[PDB]
Amino acid sequence: AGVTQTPKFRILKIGQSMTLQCTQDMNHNYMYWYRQDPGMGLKLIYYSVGAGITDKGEVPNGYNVSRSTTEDFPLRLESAAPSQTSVYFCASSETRGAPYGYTFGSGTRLTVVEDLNKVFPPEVAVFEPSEAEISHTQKATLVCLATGFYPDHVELSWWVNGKEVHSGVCTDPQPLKEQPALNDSRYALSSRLRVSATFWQDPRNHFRCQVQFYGLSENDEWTQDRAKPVTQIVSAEAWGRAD
Amino acid sequence: IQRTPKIQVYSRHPAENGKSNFLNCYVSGFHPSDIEVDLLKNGERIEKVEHSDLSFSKDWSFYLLYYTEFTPTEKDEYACRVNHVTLSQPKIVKWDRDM
Amino acid sequence: QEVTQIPAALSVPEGENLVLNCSFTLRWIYNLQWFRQDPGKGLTSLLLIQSSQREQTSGRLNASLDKSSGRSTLYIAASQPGDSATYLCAVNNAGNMLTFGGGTRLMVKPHIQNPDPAVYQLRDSKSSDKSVCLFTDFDSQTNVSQDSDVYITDKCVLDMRSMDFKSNSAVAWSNDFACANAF
Amino acid sequence: ELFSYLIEK
Amino acid sequence: GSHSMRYFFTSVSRPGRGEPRFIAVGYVDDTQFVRFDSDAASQRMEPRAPWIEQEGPEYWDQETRNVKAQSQTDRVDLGTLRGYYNQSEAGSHTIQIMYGCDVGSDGRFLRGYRQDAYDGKDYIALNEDLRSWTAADMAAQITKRKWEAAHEAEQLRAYLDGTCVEWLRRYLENGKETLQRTDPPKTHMTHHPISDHEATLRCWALGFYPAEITLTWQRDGEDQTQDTELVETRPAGDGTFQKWAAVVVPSGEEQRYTCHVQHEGLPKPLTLRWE
Repeated sequence: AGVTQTPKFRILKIGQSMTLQCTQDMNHNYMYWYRQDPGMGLKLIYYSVGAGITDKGEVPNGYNVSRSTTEDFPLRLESAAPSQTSVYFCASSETRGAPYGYTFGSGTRLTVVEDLNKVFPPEVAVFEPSEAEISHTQKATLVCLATGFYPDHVELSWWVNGKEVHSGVCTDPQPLKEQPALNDSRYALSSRLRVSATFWQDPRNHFRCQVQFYGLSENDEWTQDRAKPVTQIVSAEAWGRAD
Repeated sequence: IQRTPKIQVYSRHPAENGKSNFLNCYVSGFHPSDIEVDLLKNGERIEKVEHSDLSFSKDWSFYLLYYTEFTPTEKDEYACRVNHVTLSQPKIVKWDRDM
Repeated sequence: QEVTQIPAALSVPEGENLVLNCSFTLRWIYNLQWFRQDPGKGLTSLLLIQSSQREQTSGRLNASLDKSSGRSTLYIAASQPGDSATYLCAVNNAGNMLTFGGGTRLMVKPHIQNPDPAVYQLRDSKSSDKSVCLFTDFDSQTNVSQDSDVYITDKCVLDMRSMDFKSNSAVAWSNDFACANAF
Repeated sequence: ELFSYLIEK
Repeated sequence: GSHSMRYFFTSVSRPGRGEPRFIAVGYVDDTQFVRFDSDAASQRMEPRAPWIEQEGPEYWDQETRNVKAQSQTDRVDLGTLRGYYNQSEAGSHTIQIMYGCDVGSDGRFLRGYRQDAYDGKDYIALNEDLRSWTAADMAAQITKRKWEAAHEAEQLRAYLDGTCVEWLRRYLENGKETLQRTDPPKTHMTHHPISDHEATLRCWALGFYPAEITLTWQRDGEDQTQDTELVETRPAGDGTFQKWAAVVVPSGEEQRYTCHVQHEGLPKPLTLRWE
């Protein structure tokens, strides 16, 4: 079990309230909340040295905590601000010195948006290998392209004949901004699956690019024409051919 | 374990009548830490009284210095009143300049 | 009283030994910790050096501790593409508690023995309209950077569980633009 | 300055 | 003379009144220079001597973090020790901590020490060798094993003969005008007849610094240690100290008794006789 931290993700409109739960059954007196912005280290928000006390960390402003019990150290965001877009890590330890090291939760990705209208699922297309490539190298590179998604929280995987593959797979390190200048820019992500000419030039082989998108929940309100951009899987697929 | 407070009442400077001074009450050798200390002028509690931060001796017994501004005279009687769990009654020690 | 990691990014050809640097101004530290962080994922503890220890070793990972100079170095022997990740230095003391450096993004570039650079055009599986440009088979020394109407991706990172058809590639697309010039 | 290598009893 | 830096900590559980009382005080010799009080408004380490005022923001930020850390450690320890002794939640308990270092007149390390108490009794003490612990009971013996595993002794020793003596030297230099001065005692003698055939002879020492002093009564030359009333050296509140020693004396034999005064600030030891 260790440290259990919920929810794993959440999209939240500016000024809305959220509570991040954090629970441990190890009877640890010390519990900690950290935040981590892109390409930065963890920064301590709040800590508790036991039931009945909390104390401010490095970056406590805009946050609240409580510790009525040893088990739970919940973090509250009263009025969600743009600056609170971050990844949150709860942790615990038996002692301050923590000779076995802190026990960390899995993390909570919070995205704060001007409105839920800014949230879009990915559009997904698979591009078939070039005849020029096949005849030059005897190899066949499929390209998958996920476009127009926000936020930038997706998991792209290749599925060949119903089983996930990793050999020949090469994914962009991070999603690309369609409008770099804009703060609310929708994202694009590309991936390659490279196989033998043989494996492509065969109509029995099935290639699926699967993009997991982390979006709105079902208890979120929606009054726009387009589909509610809920957490979902969007897929595009191609079939090999010899003719 | 319980230890009875020792009480010394005295002035910051040698007493000269009509000259601004400080009345001290040094309370030492007491355990536990909870204590009530008042400085009296003619039997009446002096409101504005300051004290040092709680500390203790090698034997773990606590000591505090209580002090307040006072102008000694011939007739005015000054005293320190200490209450502690170890005492039967609040102990009143009278300021005796000639001691 | 804080923790620092310079450089912030390191690019290394695979098989080559490398070093990641940690400096801290924290006094009377309990321990120093090195974490691995994969993108979108949480923390994996690599090494935990106690105040009383000068170093810790785990396989190809070796980390030194000099409390006096306030420095730790993480040694990665015979580096593999699978080592590619963000490495966080963390130092624990009473006053500050577990304090984190900014991290070093390690890119371990795969060795390409037979470069064959080329730009191919791929058509969409459903529509005849949409096409993509693929730049592939270039050596790990050459790099790709990004007109707001044409989008060019970074050279991809290999799936760190790959065992076949490993080579560098970048993708370019737009809404009429030609692939020959795209890169 | 205070001692700071704090270990719980 | 030789000098000391000492920190004193008092933690008192307040059952049903929320957080325990926490009072930290730092001393150079008998002068209080820093204070933390849990019940105070600031929640900062605060200056209490003029010579500490010249320490910058980093000093006050660091000492605030570290005194808060000790507070938090004491909060946990009150709970744990309550467990060790199987005591109810309804009773008030006290942890007391004193540690410090002594240097000679040459500024070099003489000794370091730490003693911990529970309810006004020895709990655990650092030994003279600064390498091992003496546990008072089976409760403290559990604490000893934890402190051995954490290498508490080795870290405390490094502080005691490093940071402790280094910052003592700095304080002694910065506040030398008060800390390294010697004020000799102004002395006098009082006479209080208790009966028609007996009288108290009280020997006074006022306005002396530092606090170390020897007031000794002698009859004809013989030391009267067994028959001398000797109050505790008390603070005047102006930075100086006061002390007296008294002897009950048969009337008309006052001239026989003599008070000897030994103090660093004296050119020669004083010998006093009654009017």
